[PDB]
Amino acid sequence: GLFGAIAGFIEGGWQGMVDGWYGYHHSNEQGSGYAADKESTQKAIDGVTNKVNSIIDKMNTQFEAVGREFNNLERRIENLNKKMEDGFLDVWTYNAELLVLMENERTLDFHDSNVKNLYDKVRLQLRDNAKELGNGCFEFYHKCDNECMESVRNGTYDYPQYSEEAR
Amino acid sequence: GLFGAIAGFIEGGWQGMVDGWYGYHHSNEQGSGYAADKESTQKAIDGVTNKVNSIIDKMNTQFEAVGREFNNLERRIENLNKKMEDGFLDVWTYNAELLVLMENERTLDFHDSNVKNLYDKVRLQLRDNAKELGNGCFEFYHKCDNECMESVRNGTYDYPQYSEEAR
Amino acid sequence: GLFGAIAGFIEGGWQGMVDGWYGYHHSNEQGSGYAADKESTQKAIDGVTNKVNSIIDKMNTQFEAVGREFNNLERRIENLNKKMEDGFLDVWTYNAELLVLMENERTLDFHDSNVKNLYDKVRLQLRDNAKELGNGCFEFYHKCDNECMESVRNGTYDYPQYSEEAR
Amino acid sequence: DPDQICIGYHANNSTEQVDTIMEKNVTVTHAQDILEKKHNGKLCDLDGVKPLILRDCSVAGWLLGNPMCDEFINVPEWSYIVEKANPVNDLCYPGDFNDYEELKHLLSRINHFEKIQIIPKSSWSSHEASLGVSSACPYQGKSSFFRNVVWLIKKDSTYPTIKRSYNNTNQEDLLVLWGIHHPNDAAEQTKLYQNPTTYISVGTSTLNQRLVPRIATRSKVKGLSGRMEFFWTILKPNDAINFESNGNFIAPEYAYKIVKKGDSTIMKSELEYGNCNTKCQTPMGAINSSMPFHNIHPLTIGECPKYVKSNRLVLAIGLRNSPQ
Amino acid sequence: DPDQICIGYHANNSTEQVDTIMEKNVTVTHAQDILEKKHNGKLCDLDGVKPLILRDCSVAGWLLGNPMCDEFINVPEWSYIVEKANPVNDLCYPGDFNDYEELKHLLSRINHFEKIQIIPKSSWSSHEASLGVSSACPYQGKSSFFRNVVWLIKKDSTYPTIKRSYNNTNQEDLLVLWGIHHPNDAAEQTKLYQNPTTYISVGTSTLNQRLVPRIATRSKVKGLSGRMEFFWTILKPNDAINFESNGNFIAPEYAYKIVKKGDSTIMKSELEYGNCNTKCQTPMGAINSSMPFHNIHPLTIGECPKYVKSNRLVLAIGLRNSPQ
Amino acid sequence: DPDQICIGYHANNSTEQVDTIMEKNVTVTHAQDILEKKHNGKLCDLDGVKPLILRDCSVAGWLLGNPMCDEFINVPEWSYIVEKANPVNDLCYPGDFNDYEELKHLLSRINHFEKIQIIPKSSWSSHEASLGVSSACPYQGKSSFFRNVVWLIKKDSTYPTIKRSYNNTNQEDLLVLWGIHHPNDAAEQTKLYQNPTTYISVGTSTLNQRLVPRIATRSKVKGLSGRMEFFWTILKPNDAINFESNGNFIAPEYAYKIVKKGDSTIMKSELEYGNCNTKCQTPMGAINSSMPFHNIHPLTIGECPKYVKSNRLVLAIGLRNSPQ
Ligand SMILES: *[C@@H]1O[C@H](COC2O[C@@H](C)[C@@H](O)[C@@H](O)[C@@H]2O)[C@@H](O[C@@H]2O[C@H](CO)[C@@H](O[C@@H]3O[C@H](CO[C@H]4O[C@H](CO)[C@@H](O)[C@H](O)[C@@H]4O)[C@@H](O)[C@H](O[C@@H]4O[C@H](CO)[C@@H](O)[C@H](O)[C@@H]4O)[C@@H]3O)[C@H](O)[C@H]2NC(C)=O)[C@H](O)[C@H]1NC(C)=O
Ligand SMILES: *[C@@H]1O[C@H](COC2O[C@@H](C)[C@@H](O)[C@@H](O)[C@@H]2O)[C@@H](O[C@@H]2O[C@H](CO)[C@@H](O[C@@H]3O[C@H](CO[C@H]4O[C@H](CO)[C@@H](O)[C@H](O)[C@@H]4O)[C@@H](O)[C@H](O[C@@H]4O[C@H](CO)[C@@H](O)[C@H](O)[C@@H]4O)[C@@H]3O)[C@H](O)[C@H]2NC(C)=O)[C@H](O)[C@H]1NC(C)=O
Ligand SMILES: *[C@@H]1O[C@H](COC2O[C@@H](C)[C@@H](O)[C@@H](O)[C@@H]2O)[C@@H](O[C@@H]2O[C@H](CO)[C@@H](O[C@@H]3O[C@H](CO[C@H]4O[C@H](CO)[C@@H](O)[C@H](O)[C@@H]4O)[C@@H](O)[C@H](O[C@@H]4O[C@H](CO)[C@@H](O)[C@H](O)[C@@H]4O)[C@@H]3O)[C@H](O)[C@H]2NC(C)=O)[C@H](O)[C@H]1NC(C)=O
Ligand SMILES: CC(=O)N[C@@H]1[C@@H](O)[C@H](O[C@@H]2O[C@H](CO[C@]3(C(=O)O)C[C@H](O)[C@@H](NC(C)=O)[C@H]([C@H](O)[C@H](O)CO)O3)[C@H](O)[C@H](O)[C@H]2O)[C@@H](CO)O[C@H]1O
Ligand SMILES: CC(=O)N[C@@H]1[C@@H](O)[C@H](O[C@@H]2O[C@H](CO[C@]3(C(=O)O)C[C@H](O)[C@@H](NC(C)=O)[C@H]([C@H](O)[C@H](O)CO)O3)[C@H](O)[C@H](O)[C@H]2O)[C@@H](CO)O[C@H]1O
Ligand SMILES: CC(=O)N[C@@H]1[C@@H](O)[C@H](O[C@@H]2O[C@H](CO[C@]3(C(=O)O)C[C@H](O)[C@@H](NC(C)=O)[C@H]([C@H](O)[C@H](O)CO)O3)[C@H](O)[C@H](O)[C@H]2O)[C@@H](CO)O[C@H]1O
Ligand SMILES: *[C@@H]1O[C@H](CO)[C@@H](O)[C@H](O)[C@H]1NC(C)=O
Ligand SMILES: *[C@@H]1O[C@H](CO)[C@@H](O)[C@H](O)[C@H]1NC(C)=O
Ligand SMILES: *[C@@H]1O[C@H](CO)[C@@H](O)[C@H](O)[C@H]1NC(C)=O
Ligand SMILES: *[C@@H]1O[C@H](CO)[C@@H](O)[C@H](O)[C@H]1NC(C)=O
Ligand SMILES: *[C@@H]1O[C@H](CO)[C@@H](O)[C@H](O)[C@H]1NC(C)=O
Ligand SMILES: *[C@@H]1O[C@H](CO)[C@@H](O)[C@H](O)[C@H]1NC(C)=O
Repeated sequence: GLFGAIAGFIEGGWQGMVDGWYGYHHSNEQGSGYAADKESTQKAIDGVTNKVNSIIDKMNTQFEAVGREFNNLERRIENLNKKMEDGFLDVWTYNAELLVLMENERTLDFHDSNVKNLYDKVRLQLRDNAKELGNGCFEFYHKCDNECMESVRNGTYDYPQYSEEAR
Repeated sequence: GLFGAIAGFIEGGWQGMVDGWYGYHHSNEQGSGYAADKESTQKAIDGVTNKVNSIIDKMNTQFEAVGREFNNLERRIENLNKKMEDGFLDVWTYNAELLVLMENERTLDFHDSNVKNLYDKVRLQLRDNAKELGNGCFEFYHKCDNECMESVRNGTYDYPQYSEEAR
Repeated sequence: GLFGAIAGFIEGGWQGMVDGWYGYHHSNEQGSGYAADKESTQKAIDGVTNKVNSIIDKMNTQFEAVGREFNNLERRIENLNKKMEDGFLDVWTYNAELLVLMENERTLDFHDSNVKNLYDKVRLQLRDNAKELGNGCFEFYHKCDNECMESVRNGTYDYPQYSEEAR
Repeated sequence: DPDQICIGYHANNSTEQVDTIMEKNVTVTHAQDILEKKHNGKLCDLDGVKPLILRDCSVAGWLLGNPMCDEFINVPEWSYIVEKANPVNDLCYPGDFNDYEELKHLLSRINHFEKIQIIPKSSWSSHEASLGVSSACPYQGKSSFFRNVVWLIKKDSTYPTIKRSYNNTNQEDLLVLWGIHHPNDAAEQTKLYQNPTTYISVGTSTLNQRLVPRIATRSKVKGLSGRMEFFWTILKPNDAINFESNGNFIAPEYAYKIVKKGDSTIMKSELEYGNCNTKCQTPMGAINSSMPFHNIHPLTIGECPKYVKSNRLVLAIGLRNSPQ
Repeated sequence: DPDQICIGYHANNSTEQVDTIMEKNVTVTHAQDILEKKHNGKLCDLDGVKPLILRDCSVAGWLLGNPMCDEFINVPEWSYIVEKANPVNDLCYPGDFNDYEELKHLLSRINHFEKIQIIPKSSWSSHEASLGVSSACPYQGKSSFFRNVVWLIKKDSTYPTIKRSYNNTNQEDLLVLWGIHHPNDAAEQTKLYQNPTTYISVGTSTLNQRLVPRIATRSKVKGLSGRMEFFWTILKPNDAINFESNGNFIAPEYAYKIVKKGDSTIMKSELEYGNCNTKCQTPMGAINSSMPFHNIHPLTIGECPKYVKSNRLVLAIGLRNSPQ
Repeated sequence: DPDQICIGYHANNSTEQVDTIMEKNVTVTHAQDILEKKHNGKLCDLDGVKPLILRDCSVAGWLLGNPMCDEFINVPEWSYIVEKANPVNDLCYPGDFNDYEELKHLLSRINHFEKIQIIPKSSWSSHEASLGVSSACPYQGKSSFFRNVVWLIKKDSTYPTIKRSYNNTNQEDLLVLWGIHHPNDAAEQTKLYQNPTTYISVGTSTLNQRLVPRIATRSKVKGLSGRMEFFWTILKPNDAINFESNGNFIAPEYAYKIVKKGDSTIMKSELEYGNCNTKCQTPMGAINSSMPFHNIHPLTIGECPKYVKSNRLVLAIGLRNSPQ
């Protein structure tokens, strides 16, 4: 996909992360587990929900009464109605089908962007204190216990505290 | 946003940069200030202007005369006109509203891309001679006077000249 | 463009790479040449082909018979048909013209993404064993013969094998 | 073993697929269809005024009081009219209804409707008013006629020239119906009406009509080569309708007070009333939906989604999910 | 302190907001509305030919010369016609205008228009031509009539059969108007025209018409139970119109040379002329705009933006800008 | 010199350009136009039933058998009708065709069509059937008439009242045509038909018609001030048409069995048949295309792309390519 993360350098999704769309998996001497990124997940939910609601709510609906009220010597007028009806059907059918195709592409690429952006936020905190493995994971050059792991997830990782043990 | 820079790792915009859309802020022993990137700004202006003009200019406009010329025993034909008029109103209303929503998303993401691309151009020139702080800024490991700063902005930064003082 | 690679940090295309859309150029003591990335090229071909076919195949086409069957004392009805015909012409003309403009932007940005993603795949394999020049090229700190070059292209580059000679 | 932190995304057991512009059949974690495909299979009120459901009668048979129709039950307002595709009981006595389609359109949606007697059947002192019957219009095994109009014939070999007026003293428009009989030949003409050369003149403040019977050798329809031709007008408050005739006159007895606000149309459907309410009615059932599109039926009445030729419009909500 | 260089973007004092597909109310540095919402409040020329503005007359009253209308001022061309919603002066003598809506459509846009005398009022030697007046059509406190046609009556208890022709020797189509009077009864019929059974035959190379007066007891309208019914045709160059009648004939005196290029329609508006020019006219004012959409009024004449139900269509130009 | 590996993309010698929303005239490596601009310049079969091509005759001249038309060749089915813009041979004897446009629409697409004799020309024993000719309808330098109907006149200074029936014993609907002659004056009336006051009554199970000749002083058209006016009906299987007349009757000899499935329309074109097949026909040629849009002509018959006002719709396929 467009941003290279989902089904890209991050090769697959996690069945084990049940409480959010995007997040983290850690492994250290104390254990391992998944933690959702609450903020990015909620923003994404709001974003996609807004898109769907706009597609729905921007439609202007008005009362119409559609019947067949012309007689056997009014076939030319009845044909005028046919062309109009068929014309609007063709317009709405094409526009609805393409809208769905195009917006589905946008939605999937939006998730991909969201994951890439989360990845990069971590990358720039860790910098030289961890190895970038190329698969979505970072391998620490120092011990990173649970409190350390949480500091990375909450964006307060203290690089100067660990640089010595990393080198 | 999609590219992660605007209101992302670059957390806010600069009131102080008045003469362009994207650019640089420097701080050294000689002082500080803002400089617009002329090239990226102009290309972006041309790009957005073209989009707006296309939305405007691609509309086919033709002469029509819209009145109500059917009588009290021509109500079925008058209803045919109603359905047509209302039908085109619904089509143009939906298409115009969604067009605006969708193109506004594109425009904001385009600016974000433009900023990310400018950032990356600098990043790759500086490489190992500066620290990437994660907030849009680079912290030099050497003195970078005004001429040095201009070399970065004009894309002619000489890495080999400073590598020794940086290490 | 949006992803910064095509006509960006990779300044121009290669006439010399005839057998694919995206790929690699290598230079070593044994010689030089171009190799297409088969996988990314094929996926891109499938992707663009699908888009074109969707634009074509999602159109609903039905039989209609368009003539001028109203007489000299049926001009008000004939005008109703005019407004309808002209109305559908304006709708299809606008939607077709913008569709082409918008999808062309998507297509060009898709190619750009595909190139950026290929670049990044290489970048993350090589890491510290090569210099990132900023122009799409990597300059090895070790000798990389033809077998080594192929390992990079097929995504099996062995970093630990060369790290010592690189340092 | 060194410690690791990884970035990743949600997967689940969903097999739901969507299509994108570049790729078909992409499995995702969650999706949402925006095409309405369901209806309740019933004919309902519309906002929420009941329709007029004519069962096996046409609008004309209902208005004129075709005796083969069900007895007239007062429905003082309705939102749309439902007829069967081919109502069995239309014009029992063969013939025609002038400007019939415009009348049906006018009656499609009505805010007030009330049948009133305007010319008592008993008031025809100089003509025979109880012999205007036909085997074509039976009621209970006996020849009868449209119940709301009167087929007058001669009395004592005399048909005096009729001069009758009705003044609309009501505060509402009045729908008035009358007819002319077209006999088979001159011998029949004089048998029924005495006078060989006849007319029906009808005048209001806007109407200026003079009908004359056309003789033609016509095909027997239900045993009859004769024809009835019906006409109508809207008599405004304080206006008067004036009839004059020396034969062939099918006179009004009852007319209808009407109040007209909006219009709708005539729905063709074989369904019966379903004691429900809706914003959007189709001939095979009502739609209750805020979705933008539907694929049920084109002949809708109400505020409906946009009709499309599609089996599904499925939006991705969640993320790319490995398929099964 | 180490030296720094930073990448960033423009912000300003803008509080302008836009909506995007994923987020509402995004504040940006610059935006542009593409919906036209303004008009000049005036009725203008169209490209730039003046409209025909009928003030308080209908097209029929204007054509026939209803005396209650303003005196005929020659306007030799126009782009569209403006009537008030309910023109007070239409048919002063009650009645009807045949194929009136088609005639109005034909006259909506005209390239040349010129009233000419085709049958002098003074040429009726065998009939009375100066008594065809009515209290329903006053001019200056005295009974009069439509000024462009002549209500002929008997002279010396005689109405000789009229045989009159006009040949279109002009190089332009000619709009010709005539009428028939429908009296109240036979006593009135013979009082005005002597002859009890009358006709009006009208023939051209295409027209083959025979009118007969219909008697009906009609409601008094402006004190009158009589009716006038008007007819028209387009007489081609070198064709002749031939009238024949022995009563009830409302004869032409004046007709109109016309040159027809395009069509437009009849605009209903209460506004007066505003000495302006425009490409797009609405009934509440003209639009001067290159914008793709507008929300002013659906009943437009000209080359207009697309009409939508929207209060704003605002495009982002600049960047996300911190709100206030 | 150190070893290098580089990432890059394809370029070629293409000068093809496209436009994008943000940038015009972008040169790319490969592109594809989705606008159909080509046609074959021929009139073709449609799916694949041949059209009825009338050469220099109108539908009316063809149906009635205008002798100036080409002799009737049986075409038992067709998909659409082609007329020239202005067919030279229409009604040889001047006049009119009632409900002509509806009839043309009905005949636009026909599944079965077969001319049959319904009333032999030889069966008119009491009237003259071989003198109904005119210089306006020549065949081979001699006065003639529409070949499918018969202009009856008096015989031995007598025109007995006609009473004729035809019963549709066929299994298909029957299109029946007749006419009335409108003479110039009473002297001509009695010269042709003896009787001064005449009628034509026509009845079926649905039709109830009575025509009377209108006298008018009309302009000579092709030397003639007389007029023929034609009428038609669809006679259902097992129904009978009954004619009665004492003058002015233009009788049927031939009628047409028809089977009606779909409809199409009348195409106006100056092209001839091209021995081809197509799904989409235009008046200047047929389209064979699966493209979504075309710009050839709006007056198409068939399953066509969407008509647009555009010179090109070019999609990028390949990549940005340096221009020349
Ligand atoms: C349909 O019906 C409308 C109402 O009809 C009715 O009023 C009277 C006539 C009764 O029949 C009653 O039963 C019924 O409800 C009708 O209207 C009436 O039209 C009449 C036409 O002439 C008119 O009659 C005249 O009334 C004059 C008095 O008018 C004043 O007083 C009225 C009562 O208060 C008031 O409504 C008026 O506004 C006004 O102030 C009389 O002086 C007239 O004189 C007589 O004229 C007769 C012949 O016309 C002669 O016989 C007499 O010698 C004398 O000369 C006359 O009676 C009545 O006023 C109208 N009423 C209203 C409310 O308008 C309407 O015309 C009918 N519609 C038709 C036919 O199309
Ligand atoms: C409407 O008007 C058209 C023009 O009318 C006029 O021409 C004449 C008749 C005058 O009335 C004049 O004031 C007016 O402008 C009209 O047309 C004319 O139709 C006439 C019908 O017969 C026709 O008259 C005939 O003309 C013959 C000569 O024709 C030659 O010369 C003409 C003058 O140069 C020329 O225009 C012609 O092209 C041609 O070269 C005569 O020889 C005819 O003979 C006479 O016929 C009379 C009865 O018909 C008898 O009384 C005589 O004994 C003799 O036999 C005859 O006069 C005239 O030529 C037509 N002119 C044109 C330009 O076409 C048109 O018919 C009118 N439209 C209607 C009625 O629908
Ligand atoms: C158009 O044509 C339809 C078919 O016409 C034909 O049938 C007969 C009449 C011949 O003319 C034949 O050449 C032609 O194909 C027509 O229909 C017929 O309408 C007739 C109207 O009366 C009707 O005739 C009656 O038939 C009775 C017998 O009916 C039984 O037998 C028939 C033959 O097997 C069968 O089709 C019927 O279903 C039924 O079982 C007779 O007993 C009737 O009695 C006579 O009535 C006469 C006057 O009406 C008197 O002269 C006699 O004294 C006696 O009283 C009578 O003959 C015939 O049955 C109908 N046939 C069908 C198939 O329906 C149709 O009416 C025509 N359409 C019109 C006019 O609009
Ligand atoms: C009153 C009566 O019975 N008169 C006899 C005629 O009916 C009969 O002619 C036959 O008429 C048949 C149809 O009969 C009715 C009907 O429609 O039912 C009988 C009705 O009473 C009569 N109604 C009135 C108001 O007159 C009605 C009416 O006359 C016609 O419909 C008018 O068009 O006719 C059927 O048409 C038969 O074809 C026909 O023979 C004759 C028998 O010769 O005698 C009459 O006394
Ligand atoms: C000439 C005259 O005054 N004749 C007397 C009749 O007018 C009068 O009948 C009354 O007529 C009233 C309307 O009067 C006019 C009119 O419309 O103004 C008077 C016009 O002069 C007359 N015009 C012509 C050309 O004849 C006109 C015309 O006859 C009718 O409109 C034709 O339908 O009538 C009004 O209708 C009254 O209701 C009516 O009583 C009678 C009185 O008995 O005497 C006539 O001599
Ligand atoms: C039979 C014949 O020749 N009768 C003489 C009239 O024709 C002639 O009047 C002239 O008629 C001219 C047109 O002649 C035809 C025609 O249309 O060709 C001749 C046809 O034979 C005749 N057909 C029939 C069935 O009667 C036809 C028909 O009467 C009319 O079209 C009916 O409207 O007329 C042309 O109109 C001339 O203007 C006219 O003088 C007169 C001469 O006075 O003598 C007749 O004996
Ligand atoms: C899929 O997962 C959901 C959430 O745990 C569960 O409710 C549902 O039953 C699962 N589907 C299966 C087991 O087929
Ligand atoms: C997508 O799915 C449908 C079955 O639901 C199948 O018929 C179609 O061929 C599939 N298309 C592709 C490209 O796999
Ligand atoms: C916002 O900034 C512009 C540009 O300096 C200025 O012209 C405008 O007045 C400012 N708005 C204020 C002060 O409200
Ligand atoms: C956006 O702005 C309008 C006021 O201009 C407000 O009514 C609406 O609720 C806002 N929506 C959101 C989601 O803030
Ligand atoms: C462009 O390149 C193609 C592929 O080699 C070649 O077939 C074509 O002739 C070239 N165009 C020229 C030489 O103008
Ligand atoms: C794009 O190309 C056309 C010629 O094909 C030219 O007329 C037009 O001006 C060009 N536009 C730009 C912006 O270069």
